[PDB]
Amino acid sequence: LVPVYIYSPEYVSMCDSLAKIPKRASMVHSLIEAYALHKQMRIVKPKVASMEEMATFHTDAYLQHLQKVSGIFDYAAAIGGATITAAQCLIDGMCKVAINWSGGWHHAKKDEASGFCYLNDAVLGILRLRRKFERILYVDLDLHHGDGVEDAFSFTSKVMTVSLHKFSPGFFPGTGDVSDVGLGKGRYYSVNVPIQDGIQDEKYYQICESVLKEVYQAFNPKAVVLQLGADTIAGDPMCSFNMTPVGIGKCLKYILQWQLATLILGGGGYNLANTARCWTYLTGVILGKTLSSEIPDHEFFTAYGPDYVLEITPSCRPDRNEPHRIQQILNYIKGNLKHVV
Ligand SMILES: N[C@H](Cc1cccc(Cl)c1)C(=O)N1CCN(C(=O)c2cc(F)ccc2F)CC1
Ligand SMILES: [K+]
Ligand SMILES: [K+]
Ligand SMILES: [Zn+2]
Repeated sequence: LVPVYIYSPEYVSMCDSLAKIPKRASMVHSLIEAYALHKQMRIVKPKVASMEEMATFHTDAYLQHLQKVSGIFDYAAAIGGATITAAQCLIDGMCKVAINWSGGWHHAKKDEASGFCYLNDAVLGILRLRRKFERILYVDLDLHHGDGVEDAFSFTSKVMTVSLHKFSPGFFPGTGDVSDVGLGKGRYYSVNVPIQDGIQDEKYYQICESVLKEVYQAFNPKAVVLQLGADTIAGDPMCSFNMTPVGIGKCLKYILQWQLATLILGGGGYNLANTARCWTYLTGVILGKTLSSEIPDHEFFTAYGPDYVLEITPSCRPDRNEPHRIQQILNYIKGNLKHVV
């Protein structure tokens, strides 16, 4: 079917006022619009999340605390609502792929905010999907460990979380080692792929394809939630991984072959123009459309200078991922997946 694109000018204007990502939502939407990708998609207005929908995960006391600390409660309800709307379109069979580039706030816990995440829209989207889909696979390709999502579903074998992230001393949130596998009946239903700085497209895709192939066979998912934070992209202030959207695009294309109901989320990404270049290219991957290298003129054309191209170039830095450590990591995951049925 035609992909669902979660959008309204009110939703974009609200997300533009977010702290460390000013005007990022407008930049992403206007680049997608400049490439005429919105014409190939079903524009769906996001509904604002009600107190009850947010309370499917968050405590009433924390939600009430969020109201008192606010305009953060309104941003939270709007983003959580946009993710719930994408899950609803998927539930209703309106589409096979539903996109909310302004979501993916993966660090937020039941009764505590963290890492700039005040509400876990991903958890809220997974819960709505569980209304029709028996098993959900959450895949997190953001530079950071999706700890809030993993923690939310740590006890259950009904939702499997897979996170590929930088895992190094003093690197936030500090969690997600290969030995972190969930608890109780959910033991071995949490997968963590610790990665070092300087990773490039080919090695990242080989790691990701290798884990997902094993995960898909052991878990047999009925729906997917995919978090695609652009903070892994070369040139990001995070200054860790050395990826391009071509590498992430391959992970995305591999997952799309499953032909399962897929909920697409954004995430981190502080180089604003590179984030928009990434998510625009990725929207082209979903639509199976190849984009012209030249950025078309639009409201934010000047932000793409001095090359004005969609392609991203890796930086001059070493790949700190030793081939023997990667195989030790993959072998340990294969050992864990022997307990997944
Ligand atoms: N993917 C995450 C969270 C996210 C998800 C969706 C959209 C956005 Cl815009 C951001 C991320 O990009 N972070 C959180 C952690 N970071 C921090 O500086 C940091 C923040 C803290 F509260 C404490 C210590 C820290 F070190 C770096 C930025
Ligand atoms: K991740
Ligand atoms: K789990
Ligand atoms: Zn991140």
